[PDB]
Amino acid sequence: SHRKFSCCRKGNLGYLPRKRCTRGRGRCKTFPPDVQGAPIHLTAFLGYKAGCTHVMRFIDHRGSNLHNRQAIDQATIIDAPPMICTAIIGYAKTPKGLRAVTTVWAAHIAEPAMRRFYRNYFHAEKTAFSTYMKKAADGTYIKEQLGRLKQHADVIRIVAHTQPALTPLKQKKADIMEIQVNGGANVAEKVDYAYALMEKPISIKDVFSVGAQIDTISITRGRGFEGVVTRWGVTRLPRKTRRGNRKVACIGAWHPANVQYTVARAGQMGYFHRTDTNKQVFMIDTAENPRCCTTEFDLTDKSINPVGGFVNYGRVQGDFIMIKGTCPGPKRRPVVMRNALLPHRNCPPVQLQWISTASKFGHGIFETVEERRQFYAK
Amino acid sequence: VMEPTLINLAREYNQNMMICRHCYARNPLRATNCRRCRGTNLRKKKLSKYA
Amino acid sequence: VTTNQCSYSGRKILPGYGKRMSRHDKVLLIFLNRKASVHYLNKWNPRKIRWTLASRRARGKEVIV
Amino acid sequence: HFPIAATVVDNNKAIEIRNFMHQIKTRRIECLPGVTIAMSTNVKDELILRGISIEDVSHTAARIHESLKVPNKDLRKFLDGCYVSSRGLQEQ
Amino acid sequence: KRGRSGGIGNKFRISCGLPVGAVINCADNSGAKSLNMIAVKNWKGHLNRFPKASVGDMVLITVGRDGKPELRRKVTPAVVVRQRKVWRRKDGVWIYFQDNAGVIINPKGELKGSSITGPVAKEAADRWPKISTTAECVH
RNA sequence: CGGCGUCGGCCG
RNA sequence: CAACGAGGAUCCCACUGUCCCGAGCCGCGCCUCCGCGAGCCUCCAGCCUCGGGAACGGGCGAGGGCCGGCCAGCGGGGCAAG
RNA sequence: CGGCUCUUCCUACCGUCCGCGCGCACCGGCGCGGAAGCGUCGGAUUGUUCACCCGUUCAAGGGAUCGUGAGCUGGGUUUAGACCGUCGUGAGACGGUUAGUUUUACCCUACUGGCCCCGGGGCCAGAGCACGGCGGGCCAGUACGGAGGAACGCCCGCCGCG
RNA sequence: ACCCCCCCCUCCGGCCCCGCCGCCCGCGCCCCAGCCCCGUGCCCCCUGCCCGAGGCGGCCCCCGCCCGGGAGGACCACCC
Ligand SMILES: [K+]
Ligand SMILES: [K+]
Ligand SMILES: [K+]
Ligand SMILES: [K+]
Ligand SMILES: [K+]
Ligand SMILES: [K+]
Ligand SMILES: [K+]
Ligand SMILES: [K+]
Ligand SMILES: [K+]
Ligand SMILES: [K+]
Ligand SMILES: [K+]
Ligand SMILES: [K+]
Ligand SMILES: [K+]
Ligand SMILES: [K+]
Ligand SMILES: [K+]
Ligand SMILES: [K+]
Ligand SMILES: [K+]
Ligand SMILES: [K+]
Ligand SMILES: [K+]
Ligand SMILES: [K+]
Ligand SMILES: [K+]
Ligand SMILES: [K+]
Ligand SMILES: [K+]
Ligand SMILES: [K+]
Ligand SMILES: [K+]
Ligand SMILES: [K+]
Ligand SMILES: [Mg+2]
Ligand SMILES: [Mg+2]
Ligand SMILES: [Mg+2]
Ligand SMILES: [Mg+2]
Ligand SMILES: [Mg+2]
Ligand SMILES: [Mg+2]
Ligand SMILES: [Mg+2]
Ligand SMILES: [Mg+2]
Ligand SMILES: [Mg+2]
Ligand SMILES: [Mg+2]
Ligand SMILES: [Mg+2]
Ligand SMILES: [Mg+2]
Ligand SMILES: [Mg+2]
Repeated sequence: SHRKFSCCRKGNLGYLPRKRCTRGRGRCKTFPPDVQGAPIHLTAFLGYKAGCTHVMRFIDHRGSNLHNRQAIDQATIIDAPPMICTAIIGYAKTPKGLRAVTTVWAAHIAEPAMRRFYRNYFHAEKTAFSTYMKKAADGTYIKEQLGRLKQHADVIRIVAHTQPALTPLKQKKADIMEIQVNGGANVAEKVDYAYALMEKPISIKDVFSVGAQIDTISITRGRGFEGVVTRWGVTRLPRKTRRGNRKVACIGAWHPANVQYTVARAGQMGYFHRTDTNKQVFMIDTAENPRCCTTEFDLTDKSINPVGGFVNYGRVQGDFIMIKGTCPGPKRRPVVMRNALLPHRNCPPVQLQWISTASKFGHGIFETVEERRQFYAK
Repeated sequence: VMEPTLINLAREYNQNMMICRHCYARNPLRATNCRRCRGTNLRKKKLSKYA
Repeated sequence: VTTNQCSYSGRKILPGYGKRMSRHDKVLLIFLNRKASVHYLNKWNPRKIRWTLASRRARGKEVIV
Repeated sequence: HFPIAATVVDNNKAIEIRNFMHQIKTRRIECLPGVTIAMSTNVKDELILRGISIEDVSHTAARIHESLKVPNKDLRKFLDGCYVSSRGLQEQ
Repeated sequence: KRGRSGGIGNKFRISCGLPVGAVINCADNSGAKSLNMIAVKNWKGHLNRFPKASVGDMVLITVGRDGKPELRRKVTPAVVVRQRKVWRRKDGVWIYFQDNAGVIINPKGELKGSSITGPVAKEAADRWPKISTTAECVH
């Protein structure tokens, strides 16, 4: 018989299977589309999730009920030390998709990159790029090998790695990622730009800008094995059910005589690969600047690290970026950031009047250590 | 106000045609069968109260 | 920045913290945290709670202008 | 009661239409290549399409007629639009 | 002409503290003592979900046995002006009241009383101009 | 029960 | 018909996780390991769709899938067992 | 038996989408073709399916062993106690009424996750799939026609879902 | 055209490029029209039956754990 009252299904079938992610980190699967003629620019960066705070900003909208008023917004903080570009890869568009031409590495490779090639570093015998460094010593080989990417490739990407000795993390090996070069006048102009970045650092202020939108890619918090009420959000059965009320009662009709893939079942919850889109950039600064988080509205000097320190992260030493809202993962997961594929259209500008630097360990009420000391001055 | 000659010009697009009693398809004047269903049962389009 | 003073204790409240309560004699009260709000609702006397502004004023430890 | 406005653009390769029945949407119709469109310089409220290809000239005039549609009304009473009046050759 | 529905402008979403079955206090001087809330306007529901309202919403009520005899046995429109469930505004302020209250007011926006006792919220004063003019306090 | 789909007939 | 009832009913006050709509926590089982160590049941086997057929097939005709070996769970089917 | 829970399917389409017709001025109704994506709800009395009223964003009809009890519940019906009315010489019979134990998975398949050690970065065959609906401002008390009373477009919110 | 298909998005056998560093196998390229069909209505027809370079296309092979922490977790696995 027909189900008597109308009600939708529970949960989204386009995020199946609910298995643990097997990719290692967030992997950028698409890049923004290249526009022939546009100025050259980079499209991606890799950071680590540091914390959350909230800000006061002056809203300049039109037709909105907050048109000339003040709003308090939640912002997330991402730690972004400079990345080092170590290799150039090219690909060709073929009747079988993207196929690569060759990958040209740099002459000299750093310790953080070399450690990613080994399981244990102290014990291993070190024979990565042993022949390559000898041949590539004279720079002529690179020029010849770049003489192919200019002649056969349609898409150019750079290989770049992070420097984990400038963070509070525990790992010592880098995270390696391809970054696509968009824009330019022809292919041959994008290889002169990639060569001029070889073995050099890249700052996040030279990819993203303030007020633009980005996409954040990461792996979500894990909860392990979990039943249907929490994993899927189905209704809890009444109190006098004999064997427990945290279940789906009927898991299929008699025919077909199988269990369907559309029925809610228990299993792994969390630790999934996800993409949250259209995040607006609030501020790009550095933690060495002691005036990075000071508006006029306060007169003291305030910087990014809070009183007490970033709970469960550590101390931020260099560059960071600030996005509105929230992003997947716990503190310290690596987050990939790209330009927005289909950005939201009617977003107002960014005009910050105040940022919270009070302690997040507990309920802190002092912006700075100096004025807590003045408060308890004996 | 629309001058009478523009009315006649517009009336050969909004009026002056045949409807098919079975499927309500527009058909040309002096047409025997319906263009869509192929039946022979066709009336005129009714006149407006200002026509 | 613009700030408020807790009505139960004397502390300052920063933008985006605590909660307000509208009493029925048309008087507003601004609370720093939930602890301060529970003390007020139970009718615990501010002068007997030793960390408040009111207590330290009554104990000579706080200078009254 | 609502005068239609019409500006030839793109050096007679497109036309814009404004203010059809007092509406905010504007209309842009490009000519199929080889066709030119001029405002009448003789008798007011009248457009002129010219070209060598008869399919191309008629396909452009029909694409203009199809761009000015009155929605959800008795069309026997609301009769605004752009209508083909003369289908002939040129006269030099 | 003369249409003029009820509720001036747009409203942001806030926490709804009162579901169907709640009994709230009467804040004007019509004669009613308590109002029993039986429905919410503009409510599209979902299976098993109770309808619910916040301050500023128009609700349907019945006047209870402690109220005046003439007002009883009828489905009357009203507006909630105070609630106990705490809610967050856009500027980051969290605020709540001591009790739950409403006034009797028709969808054209004209009140059935001459006064309102105690403070009212800004949510109800912005949507309903008549409430903003006879209120003695707005928080 | 309808068919200016196509090919073939009969009666004027 | 006063009094009385682990008797059958309707309503109100008070009370509440019965419910809107669920969330967090404690102990013990489960789970992994050392020692010990059974019952029930079993034509043969164990992936589907249609047809025909003792008129609802795992096997028969035709099509679509599929290394092999295991665990924690689960109740659609085995017209499951008793 | 129903209900609760949960999933999938049909179109003989009720609202929303696109076209035509009217005894279509506007508004609002009505008739037809294509269309199964989303929506079709909260309560009072009844075991009820059904029905009947109140309310709301105003509320189509069906299938899957009359889908679904080793998923539940056990109100109904449906053993053994007991009462009433009619019937029977009688033991007893039949319209109402009250009290009445809901057993077992560790096997096989299906399904949900997990495993059988093998560098770094990528590409893509196959399979999965997700943005609908309701308002407000301007247009405008304007087109239309006295009373009344629209629309394309842009912008701002809400509800349901994720 | 709320429909249908693709993108975005989730999984992903296999494969490719790059690091450390050998084997084998095959021998054959005009294009475009059919109511111009441009002079056609053929060739091949011996993969051993006596065939066995270079270039041009293929094929194979090539990479540890235990141990302890964790943002991960039934056991395993995963990230360090
Ligand atoms: K059913
Ligand atoms: K059902
Ligand atoms: K359930
Ligand atoms: K089933
Ligand atoms: K399933
Ligand atoms: K389910
Ligand atoms: K389950
Ligand atoms: K995603
Ligand atoms: K409340
Ligand atoms: K025939
Ligand atoms: K007595
Ligand atoms: K008794
Ligand atoms: K007794
Ligand atoms: K008794
Ligand atoms: K729980
Ligand atoms: K049969
Ligand atoms: K059969
Ligand atoms: K059988
Ligand atoms: K069966
Ligand atoms: K429909
Ligand atoms: K009993
Ligand atoms: K929403
Ligand atoms: K919702
Ligand atoms: K939601
Ligand atoms: K589909
Ligand atoms: K999409
Ligand atoms: Mg039980
Ligand atoms: Mg039991
Ligand atoms: Mg904290
Ligand atoms: Mg229900
Ligand atoms: Mg809750
Ligand atoms: Mg069998
Ligand atoms: Mg067979
Ligand atoms: Mg079973
Ligand atoms: Mg049944
Ligand atoms: Mg069963
Ligand atoms: Mg049972
Ligand atoms: Mg009995
Ligand atoms: Mg696909």
